[PDB]
Amino acid sequence: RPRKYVFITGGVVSSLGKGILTSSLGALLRARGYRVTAIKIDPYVNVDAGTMRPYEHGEVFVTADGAETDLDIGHYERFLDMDLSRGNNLTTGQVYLSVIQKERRGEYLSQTVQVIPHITDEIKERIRKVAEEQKAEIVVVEVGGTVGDIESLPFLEAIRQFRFDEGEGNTLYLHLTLVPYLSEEFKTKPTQHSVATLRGVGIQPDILVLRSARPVPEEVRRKVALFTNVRPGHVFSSPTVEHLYEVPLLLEEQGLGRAVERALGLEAVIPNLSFWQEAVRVLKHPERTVKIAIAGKYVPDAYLSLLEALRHAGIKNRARVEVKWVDAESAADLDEAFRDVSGILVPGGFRGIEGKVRAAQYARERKIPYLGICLGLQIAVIEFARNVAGLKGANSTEFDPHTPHPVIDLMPEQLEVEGLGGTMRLGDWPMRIKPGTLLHRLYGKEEVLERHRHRYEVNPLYVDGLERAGLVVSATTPGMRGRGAGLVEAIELKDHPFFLGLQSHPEFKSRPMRPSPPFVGFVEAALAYQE
Amino acid sequence: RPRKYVFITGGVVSSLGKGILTSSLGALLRARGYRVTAIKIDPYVNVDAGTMRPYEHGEVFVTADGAETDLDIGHYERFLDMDLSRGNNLTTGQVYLSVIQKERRGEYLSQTVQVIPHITDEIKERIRKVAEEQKAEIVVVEVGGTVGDIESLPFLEAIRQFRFDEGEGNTLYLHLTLVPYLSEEFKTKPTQHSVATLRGVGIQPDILVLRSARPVPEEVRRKVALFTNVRPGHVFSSPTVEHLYEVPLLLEEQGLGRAVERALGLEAVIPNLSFWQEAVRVLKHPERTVKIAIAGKYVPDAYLSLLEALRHAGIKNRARVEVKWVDAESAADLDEAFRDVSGILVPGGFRGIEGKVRAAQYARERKIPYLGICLGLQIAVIEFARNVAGLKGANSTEFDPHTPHPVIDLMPEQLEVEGLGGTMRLGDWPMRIKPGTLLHRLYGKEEVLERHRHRYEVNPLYVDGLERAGLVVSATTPGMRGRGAGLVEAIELKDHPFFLGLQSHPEFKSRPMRPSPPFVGFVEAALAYQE
Amino acid sequence: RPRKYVFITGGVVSSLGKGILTSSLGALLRARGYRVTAIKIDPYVNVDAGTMRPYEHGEVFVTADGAETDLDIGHYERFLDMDLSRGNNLTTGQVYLSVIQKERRGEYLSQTVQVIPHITDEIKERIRKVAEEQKAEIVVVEVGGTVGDIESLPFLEAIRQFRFDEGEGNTLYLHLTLVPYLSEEFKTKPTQHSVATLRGVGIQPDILVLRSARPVPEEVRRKVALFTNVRPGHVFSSPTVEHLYEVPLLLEEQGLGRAVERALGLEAVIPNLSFWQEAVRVLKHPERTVKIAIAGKYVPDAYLSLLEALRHAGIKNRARVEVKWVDAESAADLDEAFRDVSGILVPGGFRGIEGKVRAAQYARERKIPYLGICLGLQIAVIEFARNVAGLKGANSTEFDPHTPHPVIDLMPEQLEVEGLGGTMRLGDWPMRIKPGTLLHRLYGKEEVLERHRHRYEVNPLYVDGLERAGLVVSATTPGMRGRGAGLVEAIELKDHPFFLGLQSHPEFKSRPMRPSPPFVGFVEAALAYQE
Repeated sequence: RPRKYVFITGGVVSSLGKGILTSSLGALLRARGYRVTAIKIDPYVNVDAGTMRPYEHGEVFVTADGAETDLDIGHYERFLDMDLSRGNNLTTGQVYLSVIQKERRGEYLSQTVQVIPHITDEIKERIRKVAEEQKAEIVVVEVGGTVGDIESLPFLEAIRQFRFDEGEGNTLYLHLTLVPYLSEEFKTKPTQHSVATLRGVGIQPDILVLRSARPVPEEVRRKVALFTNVRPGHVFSSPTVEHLYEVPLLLEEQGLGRAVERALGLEAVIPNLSFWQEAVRVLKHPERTVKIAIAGKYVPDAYLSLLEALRHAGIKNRARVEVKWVDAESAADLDEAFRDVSGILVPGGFRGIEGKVRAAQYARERKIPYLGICLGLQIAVIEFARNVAGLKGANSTEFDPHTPHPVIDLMPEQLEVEGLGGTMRLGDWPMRIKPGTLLHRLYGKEEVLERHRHRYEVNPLYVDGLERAGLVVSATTPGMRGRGAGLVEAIELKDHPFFLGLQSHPEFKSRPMRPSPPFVGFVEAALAYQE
Repeated sequence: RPRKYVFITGGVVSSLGKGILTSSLGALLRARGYRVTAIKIDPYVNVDAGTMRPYEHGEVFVTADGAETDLDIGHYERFLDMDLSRGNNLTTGQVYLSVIQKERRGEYLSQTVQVIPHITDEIKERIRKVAEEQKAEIVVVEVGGTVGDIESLPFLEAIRQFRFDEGEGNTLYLHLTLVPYLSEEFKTKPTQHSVATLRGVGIQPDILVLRSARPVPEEVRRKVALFTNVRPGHVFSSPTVEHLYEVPLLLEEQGLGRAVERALGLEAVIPNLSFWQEAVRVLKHPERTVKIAIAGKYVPDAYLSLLEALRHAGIKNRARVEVKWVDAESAADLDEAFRDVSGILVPGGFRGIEGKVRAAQYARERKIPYLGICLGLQIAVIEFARNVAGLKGANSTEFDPHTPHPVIDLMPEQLEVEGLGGTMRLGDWPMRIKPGTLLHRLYGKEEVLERHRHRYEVNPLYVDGLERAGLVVSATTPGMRGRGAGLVEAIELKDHPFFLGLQSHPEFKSRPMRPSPPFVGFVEAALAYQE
Repeated sequence: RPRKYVFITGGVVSSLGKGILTSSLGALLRARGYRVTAIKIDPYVNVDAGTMRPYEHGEVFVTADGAETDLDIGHYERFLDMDLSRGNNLTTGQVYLSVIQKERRGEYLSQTVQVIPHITDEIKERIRKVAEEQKAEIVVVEVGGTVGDIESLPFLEAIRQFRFDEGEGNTLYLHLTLVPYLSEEFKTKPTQHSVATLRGVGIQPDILVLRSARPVPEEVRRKVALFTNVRPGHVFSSPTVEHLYEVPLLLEEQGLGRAVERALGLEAVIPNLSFWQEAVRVLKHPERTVKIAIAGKYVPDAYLSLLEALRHAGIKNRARVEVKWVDAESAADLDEAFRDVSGILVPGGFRGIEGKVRAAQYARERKIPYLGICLGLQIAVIEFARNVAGLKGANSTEFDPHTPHPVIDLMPEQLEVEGLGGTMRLGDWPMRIKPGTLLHRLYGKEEVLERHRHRYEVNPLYVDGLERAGLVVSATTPGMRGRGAGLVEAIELKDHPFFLGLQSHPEFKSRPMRPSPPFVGFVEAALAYQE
């Protein structure tokens, strides 16, 4: 059977929730039993999100294969419930670099190389290759940027060519626009202009989705349909909502799923959205409520996946997890700052370390549930080494390269591989959990995979000592490709309600349908502490 | 004083002679005493014309610095009478590669990199850097491609930004369009639409040039002026003409030069166009006429510079040089094929060698003026080695790598430099001419520079022998950067009216104001042979 | 000296307050001593607002010359403090009808007539003719509709042609756009696209005004400036405000006035905005506060000028006039409906009459200040005739054509003029006020002009009787062109704090700088009643 392509573009302005739209349509299609995948096109020149601030100006997601991508990929994995790869984040830098390298190597056999057809060919081929390896019957492609700008032009053209290449019934085009609401009057002029510009570059949308404060009434939607050339029944609303998980349920309700099936010539399949329905029920009507503090170094979307993991966890506990932001780098005031808190979470980063060290001490001495992710584990290791192992001024050579006790340092030279020096650990790394530990109790397995993004590890040489002082290493890595063999992956304390730290980013793999165990435990313990 | 920028764009269709327009405006400005330069923007992805067919689909020009550029650069050098560099041919591949390399190296300090402002900044900086090193007061920039297409978009935007960056009075914009002529009716609709699209991307042309079979009458030009927002006096004609050298004279006549001075706030300077006037006089009223044959391997624009050199030469001889194209690779029929010919020229290339070998033999035995360029010299060396030195099956290892006598082969290992193996000789190479020779008689100097583009040289080991058989080496190279020291640059025969060959491409440096000596001699000798 | 033209266009969406923008710029220019005028272009096909609902879907303003125009004209008169004519409201119907009539009469001398130049010529000529008769040095023209739509196209083209026709320095172009505000992020994409579309039709704005919830910061304004081709200092903000009168003060503050003077090559004049400053002071800090009820038949902008008159009045009384909307057509409940009210106003119309009759009775018997406009006077006449003159079932033949007492009926046949039958009275009509009356006390003159828009008059035959029953006719009309000679223009009662009715629409001539006397009295009396 023919593979189907659903393209999604945006108009008028950006920030209309096009990523959640892509994710929501992907979920609707999966709830129908199809094998699906999503590709995020980012018109920027960056080859990948590798040279960008990992938290600062938005979170940089990390795929199982170690790719550093745009945060939308995380939205896709969570809504489609699947592992994506670096091929799912296509950028201008990738496409142009890849094409330029080919002609310098003379691979274009002496022809003059141009945006069309060469850059556009490269783009389509990349879309098909990824869809091929992930064996998808339906692939949802989101074009980043805004129709009408210069950057997305090569991509709008590339996807326009799919209609002819794939044959009738195999491609569908959706365009998301902004419909400001004043009067109680909906202003449709901007979407009329956006669609007109779109047709100008050669694309006729099949389906329109109108972003606005509230749903666009039928009368208005019909008018938009007639002046855009789109069937009235193919114009939908995208109202602002309280919970993102409402989006798919809402879109299916209006008939977007039905419209897409038909437009693609697929026989109607009744979707099973029971999960989304229950998740939204739990979200609107929590059974309980507990607040936890995030002593973060970056107090938007810097912790997108993190906050998502907590939400997936609260649902699993039928509880609304309220988040308190504690600067941490801001001194002695830990009693008030953690008063109405029942759990303390220290997330990753790469400045305010000393402030976080204090947050861990307080949580360890006051018996407050503590979860440490990436840097969060290192901090707990650092403060433990100081205040329990008596290692004066213990630290990571990241913050203090001259510390007398580098309990945390770069990849030991003994476990390093040729040509990989100075490269952090990325993507899935195997983790061997220790039976009888808290970790083991949370996961329920001995071998699991968790994603990483860091270049500092617990110094092997200080392990024996820290363990004697009471620190527990509930997990390590048998290594990978002969690298980092034996490195500590998790730590915890026995005489404590809940004190756990992991070197990986478990938020990344967290899914609404499968909460990350470390977070499920954190929220659970937090509830216990609350009484 | 402020540097001035004159941008030139094209609309409706390509192939309107925009390159000659740029060149003609550059000449008009030079005839006024200004220090000028021209930059050719080629929207293609190729980093340079290096991986393209050197002759086949158009000639690839070579600058003094060894850059392989688009052929327009040659038009610029000839009309502006100056040496340009690789910085004068800007492409999409250069700009994107250069920007992509910078962000992978993290030089963009973690920001997200985009076409605007990063790709556009790169473009403007490249335009300014080149204009800086060549100390130009006025720089004419030609944007390749056609307004309305996707590829030139980053460049149209980059140059639009110059107006603000440079301040009032320092930038001017010209747009060339097609005005079809039916009825005796001139169709202005296409240029109305082109200009409207141009304004759409943010540029308002100051000057319009209308390409058409004949000049566009004042009535029509006025109408175009009013609907485009351009002053009536700033709309000019570009009629098809017999001789390209007529273009500048024609444009100055209508007042383009005057308009540009004013628009740039420069006090009127009366241009001295005496040279162009005389050259066109000689071209329209030749004193004599001689035909010569070009036994070329590529029998358009494959020999652009070559044909230009011959024209510059004919003018210096007050004679119209008619060119006969002899396939060469097509057997025994040399009497008819060279009947009404008074000179035989064998140009460069990298197939029909055996056919050319025959053309050289005939010209040597029949006392017919012979000029050999690049391969042309090697061929003459090959046929001489065979038929005069008795070297059976002598050849170049390029055509016969197994010949028993590689009289012509790759760069001898003794004269090669580390890391430069397999790289041909490019750009200016010093040539030491031998006194008393024909070469010496033509140039009138002992040391000159000529441009190269080839990876095969006369085998040093066969020189002594060939010289004893009567071959003369009237020039060699003291080398360059310790490479190719001693290589033969030219050959000739004593008992012959005119038999000369050079390893370089002397056409490249030929200028209308300064004909290349080797060609001046060729045409002169050709005339002698004619009687 | 040359006449100056300031054109104003709108983009992205309509409803951005472009009318108040035009009015506010007009006021800024008048505060500088210039003779100004404004022209409202309405792209609709209606020849004038004559066949449109006079109140229902927005108020239809009426000029001194009896023209029924769009409501913006009222905004212009109030802000520019001047009388405009029908030539100040230009529409598509006017322009096309006028051009079509000319070619049917063969006035185009057999040429083929087209939108360009014929329709466009007609448009420019109409703009100049009106500006001529009103001797304006600066004329502000507002183009209705939204750039990007089909209807305004002929007009955008017409005004583009002014630049060339008028010469340098005499025309200026402003474009108003929507800049949505999310994040605290201002979305500039829509205005970038709007301006780009504008340039596409051939116009380059000189000044930009950005409509948004709050003022657009300098950083954002600068970015918009660079991508639109507009000087940074020529990009302004138009934030939403509490009082419209704040707009001019705000725009002058940012420097719009300064920018316009300069752009038009006029030497800086310091504007006297003392009036606007004081009016806004009084509006933000009222001395007192009184609420009055409007028993209207149309309970938006249906009473634009009406509400404006009340505001001008409250300012003159240093009091905030709160308005209560009483349906009137909705029965016995007059005590609650008028509880917290200190004045009852019955406005014009042409259904719920019986409901209004009751409102007048209550206000007359309870000694509550009463002001009747147009129908409001007739109603007071009708209820007086019934409840005081004992004329059972008295009425207007408009509501009851079969009433036994048509105290109000159409223009008496005795006072009608040939060919004017069935045509209501429009524009200024002279009114002779009677000394010693309340009317006379309010105006302070014996002869004044007030605008009309109605076809029903008080029956002359019932006057004598009503006067004996206590009704006072404090004003009549000596007629006009021999029509309606002697008709009643106003009525009132002696034994009452304030009971006054006028047949004209005094709201229409009301100005912020000169409140309409009838309203000044109403608000004053209302305050008295309040104690």
